[PDB]
Amino acid sequence: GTILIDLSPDDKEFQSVEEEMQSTVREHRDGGHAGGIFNRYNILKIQKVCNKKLWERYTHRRKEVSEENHNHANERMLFHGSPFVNAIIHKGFDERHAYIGGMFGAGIYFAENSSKSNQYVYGIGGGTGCPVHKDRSCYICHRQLLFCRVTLGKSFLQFSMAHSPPGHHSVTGRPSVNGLALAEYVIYRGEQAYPEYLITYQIMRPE
Ligand SMILES: Nc1cccc2c1CC=NC2=O
Ligand SMILES: [Zn+2]
Repeated sequence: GTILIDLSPDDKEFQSVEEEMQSTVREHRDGGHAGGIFNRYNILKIQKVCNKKLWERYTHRRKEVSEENHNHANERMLFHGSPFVNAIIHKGFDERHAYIGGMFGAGIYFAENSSKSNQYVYGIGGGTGCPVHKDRSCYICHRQLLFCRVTLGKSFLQFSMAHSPPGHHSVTGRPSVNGLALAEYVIYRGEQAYPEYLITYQIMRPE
């Protein structure tokens, strides 16, 4: 049931999605080991992901969360990187997209920094890098991220599939050492995210 609509680079929506991609690149403590060395991306395509069943699954859970949290879904747009982008856009998020070994337990992880999600496109820790050249810093091969609508509801704040902490709908990983890092977020039900944009890109070699 999924269809992908290409956005024009002239479309304000393409432009606002690209700006969130580009403006949330940071340097990483691994010096580029997992995700490569880059300060910016070459955006090749941005597609809107349209699936009625999946959307209605999302908005149903969103209303449940909202009614449990004084009519506040606490909805964010966040990045997700994974080698299973194609399963996600067609069948939705579920337990098979959980990061079992993540620092907040087995849940589905999202990032405010696009460059954080970029580290997971080829696997945990970047895996063995691109399938073609086995390079985690490949500047040639096309990568994909999701920019997703995520319902956080009442989020458990951690300074730093399973269930959410009692009385909470998600976990927030607040950075407490690296002053430049943005937050990461974990949900424990696939229905609390909808994969709204598929972004196809390359990382760009710094000059
Ligand atoms: N662990 C973590 C933190 C933030 C974002 C992501 C992840 C994992 C996979 N994909 C992600 O996009
Ligand atoms: Zn490659």
